[PDB]
Amino acid sequence: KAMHVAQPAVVLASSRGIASFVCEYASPGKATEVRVTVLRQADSQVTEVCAATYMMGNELTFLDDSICTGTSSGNQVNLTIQGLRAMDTGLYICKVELMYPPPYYLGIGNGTQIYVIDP
Amino acid sequence: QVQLVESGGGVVQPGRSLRLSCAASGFTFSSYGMHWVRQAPGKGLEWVAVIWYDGSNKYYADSVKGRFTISRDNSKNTLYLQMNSLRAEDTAVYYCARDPRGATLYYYYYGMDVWGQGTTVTVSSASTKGPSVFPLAPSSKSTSGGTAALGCLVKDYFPEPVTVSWNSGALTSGVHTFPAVLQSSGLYSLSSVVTVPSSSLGTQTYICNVNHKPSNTKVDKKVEP
Amino acid sequence: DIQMTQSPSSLSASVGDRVTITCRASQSINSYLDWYQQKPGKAPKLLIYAASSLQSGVPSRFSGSGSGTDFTLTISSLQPEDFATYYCQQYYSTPFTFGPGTKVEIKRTVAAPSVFIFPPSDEQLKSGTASVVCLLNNFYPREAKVQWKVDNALQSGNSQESVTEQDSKDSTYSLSSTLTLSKADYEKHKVYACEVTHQGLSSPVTKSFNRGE
Repeated sequence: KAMHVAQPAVVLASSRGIASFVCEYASPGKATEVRVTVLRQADSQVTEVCAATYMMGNELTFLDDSICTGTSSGNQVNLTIQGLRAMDTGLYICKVELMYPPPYYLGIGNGTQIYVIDP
Repeated sequence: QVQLVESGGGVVQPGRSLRLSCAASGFTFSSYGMHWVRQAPGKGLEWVAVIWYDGSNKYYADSVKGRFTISRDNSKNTLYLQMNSLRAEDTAVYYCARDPRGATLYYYYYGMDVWGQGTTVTVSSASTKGPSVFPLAPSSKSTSGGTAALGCLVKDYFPEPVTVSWNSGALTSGVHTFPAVLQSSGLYSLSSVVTVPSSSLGTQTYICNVNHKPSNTKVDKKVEP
Repeated sequence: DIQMTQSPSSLSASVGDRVTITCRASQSINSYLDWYQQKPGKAPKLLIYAASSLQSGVPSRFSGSGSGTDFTLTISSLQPEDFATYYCQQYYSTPFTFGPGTKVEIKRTVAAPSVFIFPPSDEQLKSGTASVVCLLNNFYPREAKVQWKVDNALQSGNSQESVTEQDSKDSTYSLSSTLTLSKADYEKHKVYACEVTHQGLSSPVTKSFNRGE
């Protein structure tokens, strides 16, 4: 089967505006370069929340004052997003792309609905 | 009024090189992935290459790997395709097309939503040649139930295209102008036919108007019994 | 690479028909599939993306479904503007391969061709070459066989065919076949015949002429 990217269906941000979720994926070959992108979908519009490239055998790292922080044990990432406000409520999609060596592969996550309230 | 305009196409000798350009206007070019796709005469679509919005990554069809290079200059709203070591089988219309790649409207919106008009690349050693225009005379063996067939054979020209009209455009119904064929000589040939009332021969004059612009060639041929 | 296949190669339909065509990938591509429409002389147009989402401005009679390896495009009620060729394309993994396309053409009753033959003109003959042209006019369906015979000998490797796009007024096709010979070869023989096979004919029809008669 094709690359599969899975993430929880719903996450609630803490009262401090911090939300965490795992993005885990089943990869085809041995890519040496992987792009991980977090997109927010709402209101027929999409924006990039954060993105990072990882290479070698390193942990996905977001650089530098990003609102996103990550880990990674193999082909998965625990993402943490800070500074969220009520207006940031929406669908957060993890996109994973195998970039190098070719061929390219695309993996789009099912999406995590993040709910945020202003304390 | 999104626009993609290709240029650079033409005749090129086998083994040689060509650069195609695709100029964009009416949208944020630097936000879109761009592709080249080609289509050989009478054949289906074949994907050639893609380049990321910021030029950071590119991928290629296995048939062009090692010979073609895709690039872009976002400061000039322009996409390029450098084609080296060209072969007869690279003959095709080349299209450029944009792709939002999930960066607008929806995160899953991937697809070539706007295409250029195409530019034609003809890989051949042939030299420019105007056509010979021969009559296809109506007769006993081209008449049927009060209708007669007649036409013009437009033979041995290069490159494409030629255009054909009958009686300076006055005669249009019953006209069939066929797609050119490429002969083993490397020159093109086609025919144009029209069926007319068998009555009309000898009283109505029929003339095929043939035009080959790359030759600067204009021909009128009266076709008679 | 990922091989995309499409069925059928061609289908004949009428206005108002529900039409469904299929696309298959040689390995799973999840839902990462586009459908395109193309008409002769024109650039392709995106119809469907992510297997089932409708491109803006595309009529709602168009729908798509599938995920994994098998996909369908459906037109709930075929309209005159929908007669075209349809291509699928995967974008899961590079190269981003197209299917071979499915042509949707207009259905009509079977019509045998009107068959005409044209000897070479004397003008062409004066420069050393002879073209014989056989015309198959206004027939349906498109499939036809044209065999050249010279003094009853089957010809091979010296003829080429051309076929028009389906006519929009009467839904027919026409076909031209051209036999090319040296002048010397043309004069060494007498009887030039075009033999035609087609669904509309109960047995092959021969149109012929005798050189110099």
